[PDB]
Amino acid sequence: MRALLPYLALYKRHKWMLSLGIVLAIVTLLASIGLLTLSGWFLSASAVAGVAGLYSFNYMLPAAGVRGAAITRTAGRYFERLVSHDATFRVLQHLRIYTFSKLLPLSPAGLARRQGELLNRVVADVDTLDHLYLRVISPLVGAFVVIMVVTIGLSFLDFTLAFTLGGIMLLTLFLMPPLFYRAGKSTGQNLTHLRGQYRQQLTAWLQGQAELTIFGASDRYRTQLENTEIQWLEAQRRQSELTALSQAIMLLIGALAVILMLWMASGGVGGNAQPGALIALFVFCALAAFEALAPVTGAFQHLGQVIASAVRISDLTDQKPEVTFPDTQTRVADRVSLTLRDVKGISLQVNAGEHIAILGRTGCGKSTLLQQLTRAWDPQQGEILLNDSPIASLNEAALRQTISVVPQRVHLFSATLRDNLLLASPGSSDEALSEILRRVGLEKLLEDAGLNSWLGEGGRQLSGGELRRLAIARALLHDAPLVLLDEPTEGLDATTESQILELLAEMMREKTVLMVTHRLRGLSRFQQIIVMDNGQIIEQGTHAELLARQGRYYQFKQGL
Amino acid sequence: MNKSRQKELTRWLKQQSVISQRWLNISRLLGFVSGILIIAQAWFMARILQHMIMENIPREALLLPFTLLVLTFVLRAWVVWLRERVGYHAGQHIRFAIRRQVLDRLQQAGPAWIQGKPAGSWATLVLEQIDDMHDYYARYLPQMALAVSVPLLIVVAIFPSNWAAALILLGTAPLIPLFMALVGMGAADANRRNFLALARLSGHFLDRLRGMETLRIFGRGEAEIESIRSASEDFRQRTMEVLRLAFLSSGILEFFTSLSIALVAVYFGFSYLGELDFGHYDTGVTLAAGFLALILAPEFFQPLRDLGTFYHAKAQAVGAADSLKTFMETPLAHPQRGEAELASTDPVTIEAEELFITSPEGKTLAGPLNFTLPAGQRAVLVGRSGSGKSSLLNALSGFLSYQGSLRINGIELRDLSPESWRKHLSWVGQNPQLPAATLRDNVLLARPDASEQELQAALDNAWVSEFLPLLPQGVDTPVGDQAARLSVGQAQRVAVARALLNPCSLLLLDEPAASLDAHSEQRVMEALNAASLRQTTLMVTHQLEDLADWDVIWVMQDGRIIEQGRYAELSVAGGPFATLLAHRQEEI
Ligand code: HEB
Ligand SMILES: Nc1ncnc2c1ncn2[C@@H]1O[C@H](COP(=O)(O)OP(=O)(O)OP(=O)(O)O)[C@@H](O)[C@H]1O
Ligand SMILES: [Mg+2]
Repeated sequence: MRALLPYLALYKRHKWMLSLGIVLAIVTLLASIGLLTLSGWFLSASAVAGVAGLYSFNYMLPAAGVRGAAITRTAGRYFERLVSHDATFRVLQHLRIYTFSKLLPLSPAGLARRQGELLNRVVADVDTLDHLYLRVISPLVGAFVVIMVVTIGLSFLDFTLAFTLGGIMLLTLFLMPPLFYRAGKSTGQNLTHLRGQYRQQLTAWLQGQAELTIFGASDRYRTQLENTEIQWLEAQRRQSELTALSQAIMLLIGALAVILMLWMASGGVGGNAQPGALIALFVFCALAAFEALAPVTGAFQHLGQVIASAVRISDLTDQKPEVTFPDTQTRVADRVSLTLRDVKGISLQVNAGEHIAILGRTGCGKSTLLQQLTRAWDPQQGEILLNDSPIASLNEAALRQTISVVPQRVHLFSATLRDNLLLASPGSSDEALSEILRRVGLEKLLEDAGLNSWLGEGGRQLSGGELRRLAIARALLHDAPLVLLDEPTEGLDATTESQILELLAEMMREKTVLMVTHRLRGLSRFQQIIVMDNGQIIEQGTHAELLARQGRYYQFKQGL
Repeated sequence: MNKSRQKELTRWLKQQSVISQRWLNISRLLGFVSGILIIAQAWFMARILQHMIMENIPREALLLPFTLLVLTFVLRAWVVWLRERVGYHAGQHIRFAIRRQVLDRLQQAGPAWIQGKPAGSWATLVLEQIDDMHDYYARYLPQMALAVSVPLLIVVAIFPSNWAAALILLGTAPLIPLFMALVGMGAADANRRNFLALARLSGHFLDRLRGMETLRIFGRGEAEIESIRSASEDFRQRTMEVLRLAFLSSGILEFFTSLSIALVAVYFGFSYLGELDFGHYDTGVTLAAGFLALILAPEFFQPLRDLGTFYHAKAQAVGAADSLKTFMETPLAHPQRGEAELASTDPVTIEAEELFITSPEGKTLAGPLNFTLPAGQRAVLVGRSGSGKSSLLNALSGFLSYQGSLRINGIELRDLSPESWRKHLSWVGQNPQLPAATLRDNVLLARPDASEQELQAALDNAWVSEFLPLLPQGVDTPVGDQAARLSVGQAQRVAVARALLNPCSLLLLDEPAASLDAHSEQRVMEALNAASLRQTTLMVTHQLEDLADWDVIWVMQDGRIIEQGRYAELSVAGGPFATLLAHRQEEI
């Protein structure tokens, strides 16, 4: 369980709320054990006293303990629940922040390796780690402390009897949970195998339903899928076949303690040949003490899941980020001139204020040029300079301000239209915010619940043409001297494509625009067109220069 | 009764429980046996304890009551073991039937509806959410039957020995439902909405994780940590306000089980001292009656205190029943299933007259369509994205219902039986899916009983055999989940090989060469151009320059066919096609 150490240390932020919740859980159990033990002794003590001992019994002192044990149990249970639930929501909040703060400095590179379903495990693993306190730590620590307090306090009467009740209770806290976790390991492995095989077969049956029904194979794959459910439901049964045994044995152990207390305390308690009332003290302590052990066997099974979720999160967060940003201080320049040298070793100079287009064919060559221009990973090839200075010398706070990126995949957050644009500029007037929506031709989004309509999962899914316009709105809001266009006007119709290109030229006129495109629309406006294949610039120049020299750009315009 | 969503979902949960009433009745019968064995266990312990404490009898003389006490403990552990294996069966046979109902409905709806949600969204509904209901049926429902059998059976046992001790337990019996009616039921539905906010807060964290690439390039790392902090703290504060009311039920039940144990001890304690002379039946009060009442006083409230331990079993089944109840009740418009059958296997002729294509929810996908495709003539669909091109191919496959007239060889498509109509059909489709196990089974999906020669002929004709040596095991390579071993260019050729294996009357090709390599485009269209001349073909594409030889072109915009004709006349006409061709030729 050494995998839990990075997350146990997260408990230091709330170690008084977390430890109070455990204390209130122990105090409630000792009031349950105390009240029934004191009730059992009071009956036997007053029975043997009889009427003749009415005046000399002193029943006021037990009554003050019965009153206190009922209040302690009543209030302890109410605050056990409140404190331990408050603390569970505080642990989850600090786990979500810790996971996010460790996954962001390695955002593009570390998680690159299906990133869609990786995050559903991350979200589910943080939830499972949140269970370590109430589902695992609180029952196991509470049971151990309750057993010792009973064992210690009950030994002021008879050491032999206290140790044979605590010894039985300590044996089944330390020996019984591990013996059942080990017993069901073989079935718990066969249960995870068949669950992910059913998910694999189900998903392939729903995703390929058009192919399966057309080719007449939908019924015989539903059969194979419903046979994996039968195997899965049998592995689930054998897992309950063992949980039904861990609950019957816990009943027999707690029955053994009562039999032993009835038998062993019959001979004598301490030096007393006939214990009298002390027989019921030990029997009624053995009856109530095994309610503290009820959660522990199931609290150890879930410990295997919490450990498994702990290594998965630690495998991600304990990675080395590919880029390290120096902690220096820089003033963002109003004009950025970008120059590159030997990055399969391409060199280009982009003067401040001029636009540039890159004509790489997709697939034959992927432009990771914009990815290392935003420091997603360091360029092993050579040097990248920003405004006659190395890009690596800029701290992250100023690197972001000096480059605005419109990524090919526009992310629409589950948030209002205002929250999707205050992303770009942290503080923008509610009217200055609304002006950009009109400029980029997104006044339709202003028609109904403008700047308050929920976007994303909650509703209002944006179309491709309207979602490209939103990325440009973010770039225009986030005023940066250098703009990196990552394949804009791709997948859009001719009307929208021409609308965005004219929007790009009119709105971004005093900005250094570096565009990566595989189209040819509107490249006359761009000066110094760059054409490259597999990271090798064939030639370059303005629109007229390429046509005159009859290079590769000339045959592109000829349809060849 | 009650109009809250908590009670409406809980009513649905119980209606699904009649699938395994047989097991929920055995578990109820075994709860009466648990109540009887609890009372017998307490009566032996009280009878033993009286002999030792009052009569001073050595333990060796009480070998018969000790023996009977051990059997009662052994039988109790047997019933507990039996009652939980029976309990599992009740949950399992309900989830099997609900999972079968979800798969039946999601198969009847067809691919037109399954593609409305991601594949992982359906697996959550089928695996996680159906399984979230197991503990409600295996644990919570049996325990809520135990909470009325054992407490009532405890009282009937202590009544003959001492009626005053029976009133102490019985007096607290109606107060617990009384608290529920007043303030407990109100907080139960408020809790149901906090579990929705906790699931909604989990999607706010997943959203910030899915968009870390966007937050990184905008320098919003520190401002989303604060956004996470504020959302988390907002949830906790609102949830803790409700949980102050919801945790009173756990506190009140602990107050009544503490007051009743205290009252039993106090009343019996003073009855022995002579201060109180009521409650017994004039036969005198004994120590055995006191221990029986005191041993059974915790067990009177134990079924109710254990029902609060199973709270999340009900809370997560209601959250699952929230999603399964709407799924099973969303109105779906299934395309009409006919009884007709196509006469021959020759290429079919398609005629559409005022045809409208309707999605399962009811939305119109393709507007008025009027076209005719004589037998054996290849046709091309072109247009912008979202112009309804796939809807026409979905309708011809039988996946979407249509309001107009769409006749196959003079027979309406509604009247054609889908089982036999789809044997005369072969669709390559957009975003192809290889749902078999290995690459030999994906090709042989069209007919598994095919000779090895035809398998090789189909693999050669589709240019799949040329990259087979690159695969480790060859034709027996396992493609795996979503064909991770095959690239999108070479997984697209296996789809072609599957389509061409069987003869067909109509071949539908939807964006076959879209999003492939420059080499896989050549190989796919080389096979599909030659395979389109053997029967009636309807292809959807944006490779407008290659399609100079197809018989007819349908330029489709806004769900309607706005231009028809051959490529020779449409290219130079200057209409909708020329704009599309001009736009396409910009791509390099
Ligand atoms: C708001 C809503 C809610 C929520 C969210 C929650 C969330 C939660 N939770 Fe809860 N609970 C509740 C509401 C709730 N809850 C209640 C109401 C109760 C009471 C019940 C009784 O009576 O007992 C509890 C109770 C409870 C408990 C105790 C009992 C048992 O043992 O079973 C526990 C442990 C828990 C854990 C938990 C967790 C871990 C979590 C995380 C997820 N919890
Ligand atoms: N099952 C569906 N339910 C609801 N709307 C749908 C459904 N399928 C398609 N649509 C919508 O109907 C319109 C036409 O979509 P369709 O997929 O038929 O177009 P397409 O031209 O084939 O698409 P693409 O350009 O992506 O190939 C669009 O608005 C689309 O999002
Ligand atoms: Mg389509």
